[PDB]
Amino acid sequence: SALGKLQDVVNQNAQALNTLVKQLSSNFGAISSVLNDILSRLDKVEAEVQ
Amino acid sequence: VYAWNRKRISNCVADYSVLYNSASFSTFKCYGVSPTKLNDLCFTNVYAD
Amino acid sequence: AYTNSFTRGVYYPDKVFRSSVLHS
Amino acid sequence: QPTNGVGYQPYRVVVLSFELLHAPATVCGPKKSTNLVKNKCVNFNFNGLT
Ligand SMILES: *[C@@H]1O[C@H](CO)[C@@H](O)[C@H](O)[C@H]1NC(C)=O
Repeated sequence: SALGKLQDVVNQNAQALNTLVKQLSSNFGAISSVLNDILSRLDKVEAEVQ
Repeated sequence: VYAWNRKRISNCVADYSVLYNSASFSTFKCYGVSPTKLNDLCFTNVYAD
Repeated sequence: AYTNSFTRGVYYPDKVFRSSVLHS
Repeated sequence: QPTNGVGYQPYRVVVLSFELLHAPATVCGPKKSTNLVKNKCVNFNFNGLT
C-alpha cells in the first residue's frame, strides 16, 4: 500500500495501451472495424470511402 | 409485394456471375458488398425475397 | 408458487472461443 | 395491362439478403480450396476471412 505511487504509473501506462488497442475494434461509421472485411467485400471506389 | 416470398438458400455453392453477367437484369444494386467479390465470399445464410 | 433463480441461466452468447478473459 | 408505359409495366424483383454471423458458413462462391501449409508465413482465406 505504500508503493501506490509507482504502481499508479504502471496502471496509467497499461490503461493507455489497452484503450489504444480497444479502439482498433471501433467502426467510426465504417461497414466493419476489420480492414480485411472491407477489402474482401468492396471494390476500390467503395472500399476507399470506408 | 404485401405478402413477399422468402426463399431460404443454404448448404450449397453459388456462382453469382451467372446472375450479374446476364443482360436480362435491368438493375443489380448491392449494399455492403460488390458483385465482383461475391464469388470470393461465404455466408451463414442467404434469403432470396 | 415461486423460487429464487440465484445465478442460473447463463449461456455461451456466440460461437467464438475466448479464454483467460472477462468479456462484456 | 401489357400496353402500359414502362414505369407502369410489371417488374420481377429479387432481394438477395446475405448474412455471415459469428458462426460457420453454409453458402460459398465457386473458388478452389487447397492444401494446409503450417509453420511458414502464409497468406490465407478461411470461408472468406482473408
Ligand atoms: C418471490 O419468491 C419468493 C419465494 O417463493 C416469495 O416469498 C416472494 O413473495 C416472491 N415475490 C414476488 C414479487 O413474486
